[PDB]
Formats: sequence, structure tokens, C-alpha cells
Amino acid sequence: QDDPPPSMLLLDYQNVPGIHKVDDVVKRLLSLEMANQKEKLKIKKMQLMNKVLENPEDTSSLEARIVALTVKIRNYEEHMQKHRKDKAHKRFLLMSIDQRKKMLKNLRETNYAVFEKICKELGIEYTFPPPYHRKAHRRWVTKKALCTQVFREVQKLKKQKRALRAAAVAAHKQG
Amino acid sequence: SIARSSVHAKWVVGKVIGTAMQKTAKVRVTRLVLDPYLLKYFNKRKTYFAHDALQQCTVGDIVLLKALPVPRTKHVKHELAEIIFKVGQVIDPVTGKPCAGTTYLESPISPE
Amino acid sequence: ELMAWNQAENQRLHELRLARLRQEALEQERRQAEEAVLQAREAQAWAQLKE
Amino acid sequence: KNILKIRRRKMNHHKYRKLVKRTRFLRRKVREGRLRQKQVKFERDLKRIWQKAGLKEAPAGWQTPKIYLKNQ
RNA sequence: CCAGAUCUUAAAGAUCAAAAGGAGCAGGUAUCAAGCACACCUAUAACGGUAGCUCAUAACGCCUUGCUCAACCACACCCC
Ligand SMILES: [Mg+2]
Ligand SMILES: [Mg+2]
Ligand SMILES: [Mg+2]
Ligand SMILES: [Mg+2]
Ligand SMILES: [Mg+2]
Ligand SMILES: [Mg+2]
Repeated sequence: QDDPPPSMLLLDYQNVPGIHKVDDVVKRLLSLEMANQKEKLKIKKMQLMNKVLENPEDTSSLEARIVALTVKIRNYEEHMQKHRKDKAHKRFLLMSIDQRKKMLKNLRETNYAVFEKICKELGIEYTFPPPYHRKAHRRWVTKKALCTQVFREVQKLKKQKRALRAAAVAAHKQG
Repeated sequence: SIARSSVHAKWVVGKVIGTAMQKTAKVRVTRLVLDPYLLKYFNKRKTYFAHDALQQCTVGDIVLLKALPVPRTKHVKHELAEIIFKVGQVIDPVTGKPCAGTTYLESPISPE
Repeated sequence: ELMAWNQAENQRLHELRLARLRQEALEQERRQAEEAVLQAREAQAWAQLKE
Repeated sequence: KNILKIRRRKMNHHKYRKLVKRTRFLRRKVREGRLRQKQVKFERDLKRIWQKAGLKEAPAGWQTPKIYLKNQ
């Protein structure tokens, strides 16, 4: 988790001349201290888009959109941790995650170098969709578990039988 | 000069579905087939295993397969010949330049 | 004969294209001048308000 | 007008609900039976698998849980 | 794509073409939705190693059934 420090002097007032000469109080009113949450999101967005990107000027580029959407997503995460039962924001979160991923799968298919970088930097991990979405239910889950255990047994038994064969034939061939 | 394969598939081109097995690419090939009732063309798909010597293949790459003279297994009748489009890194065959989608990554008119 | 013919044809088209793209590059720089002007104006206006 | 259709369904449904009330514990019995049957066919399906794979006993530590007979 | 048999002739041909294959097409039923080892590598042909393979573009089942006809496929008392 990052920490856009309380004193950080909101985005719009950072580049106005001679700000640092002003007395403590006004500096304080322009701080992230007296700020909204939306100001901390503006800051977080700028900072991320500077760490991660190449051309922070292009809003249009896929990568840019992915970074922005990722800020929004981390924010819904926070909100959802506080309000467990808000179903509306759960919707925004899951939805907006799917949009991120759609865009990622679109990067990977077009500019791969960048996609690689982004996944590393935002810690997103890109999984390929499965073929066959099916609901794993009690019967199937159990049966499959069994079939897997059966398999592991059988091939272990073939291994033991081949150990016995090798030992027998070797101790025979020697004398 | 006899080296042949009895397969109809002597050359195909297809997408790489999955790489999960050692040195073997799963490759979805797709052809146009004419639905007789509607007289229209739809894409029938079929998979081929291909032998990848250097394990060169990401998922999603468009790839070209040549039929293997002697089948490596029952399911492997093709060897991967070329990688036609690497996934998301594509060099335009026309102008020889890197491109991401419909955009040029390095302009062809800026040689120097 | 035909493969060579095709080759020469592709080269012909290649030169045409290079012409077209140089032209587009020029028109594009013109656009960059325009946008730089407008963004400078609004940068100023914003700086004034905030100040 | 259209209600004639609705009315019909209305009646059907009523009569059926009524019937489920009368026939209730008969129904209970039959459904419990079908659940046992289900569990059994399941066990057979599993046994069949580990046997056709040549094993004699089921693999180590295999209890074959009761899924359908799951307490209500 | 052809091993083989046969005919002719030195050979080459030719006729019938088993096994193996697959561009495509091919009965009903999805209230049959999962199959449960069904893949690959290594290399020497084994030891060993990866953990795969099929499937809603219908796998795996169940039912019905000779056929697309110069013909073809199958059977030959029953237990394929
Ligand atoms: Mg009635
Ligand atoms: Mg012959
Ligand atoms: Mg044949
Ligand atoms: Mg019959
Ligand atoms: Mg018979
Ligand atoms: Mg008789």
C-alpha cells in the first residue's frame, strides 16, 4: 500500500509559482490534509502514471487507460473493505476488473513488450480464460478427486512393479 | 525422391491454442466450409499437434505447419515450420516494420 | 516470370506509400503546431486562475 | 378474454398444491428413497472406476463422502 | 497412401487392394455434460521426465439402423 503524504499540496496547486513562500496556514489548506478523497485519487493517479508509463501525456493509449482503471479499482477495493454489504460497489468492482482484463488481453495481442512491463509494474497477473466454463458441483468435484487419486496410485504401482522387475532380472543376470 | 505424408494437410496455418506439453504446440486451424442449405461460408475448426523443437511458441501466435513425413506419434503429424505472427509483436511483412495493431511502432519513412 | 513481376509491383506500391506517409507526416506536424498553441493558451488560463 | 388461460393455470396450480399437502409424507418417503438410490449409484460409479483401473481396494484414505444424503 | 495376393513378362507394368490414415460430408437424443489416463518428451528403444489429452463447433453415453446403388459394407448356427 502506498502513502500520498498528508502535506502533499494538491495536484492543481503544485505548479503555481512561489507556493512554498506562503505561510504555514494556507499551505495547510491546500494540503491533502484538508483534502477530499477525490484529491488523493488525483494525486495517486498522476504518480502511478508517471512511475509506470512512457508518455504520460497520452490519455488515449491502452496502457494509460489500464493505469487509470487500476487506480479506480484499488479505490473500490478500499471502499468494499469498509462496507461489506454494499452490492452496488461490488458490481462496480467486478465489472471494472473485467474491463481492465479485456484491455490487458487487448494489449497482449498488439504490443507485447509494453503489456509485459505493465503487468510487472501494477502487479496485475494475466490469466488466460479457461475453455469450458462449467460449475464444479459436488458430484463432479468428488468424482474427479477420486479419479486423480486412482491415477496416482496406479502409476505408483507400475513403478514398484518395474523396481521389482529390475532387481529380479539384475540379481539373476549377475549370478 | 520419396519423402511424403499421406495427410491432406500438407501445409496449414493456424493459431497457437496451448503450449502445455513438452516441445509440442496445440494449434487451432480453421477453414471455410459451405453450409449447403444456406449456401454460406462458416469457419470449421480443427486442432493439430505440432512439433516445436526449440519451444518457440507463445499462446496466440499465428503459425504455419508443414506435414511431417513420418508421424512422431498418433496425434503429431506436423512440424512447426515458421512463426508468421508472433503474439503482440508483429513485424509488418509489407514494410518490414514493427507495429502494434494498425499503428506503426517505428515509421518506415524515417530510416535514419 | 510472374513472381518477379509481382515483386516489382510490390516495390512500386512501396514507393507510392512512402510518398503518402511523408506527406502525412508533414500535415501531422502542422496539427502539432495548432494543438501546442491551444494547450499553451489553456495552460496560461489555468495558471492564472489557480494563482 | 386472456384470463380464461390464466384461470386454467390458476386452477391447476391450486389443485396441485392441495395435493402436495395431502400426499406430503408419501412424497417425503419417495424423495428420500431416490436420494439413497442416487448415493448408491454414485458409489458404484466410483468403485467401478478404481476397479477397471486394476486396483483392488479403493486408494488409500478414500471415504467416498455422502453428498446427496446431506443432512437437510 | 499403399503391404500383400494374382496375372503377365527378365525387369517394368497391370488387376483386386488388407493395415494405416483424413480437406470435407454423415440417423435420432443434451432429461446422455462431463470422460477418467483418454497425452507429450527423452532418447535409447529402455531407464527416466514433464502433466497433460477429449469435450456445448456436442466429448462420453443411450436409442434406431445396411447403404450415398455400373456399386459398396457386413455376416456365414450361437458365445463381436
Ligand atoms: Mg385443469
Ligand atoms: Mg504394390
Ligand atoms: Mg486400402
Ligand atoms: Mg437391423
Ligand atoms: Mg457373427
Ligand atoms: Mg439357419
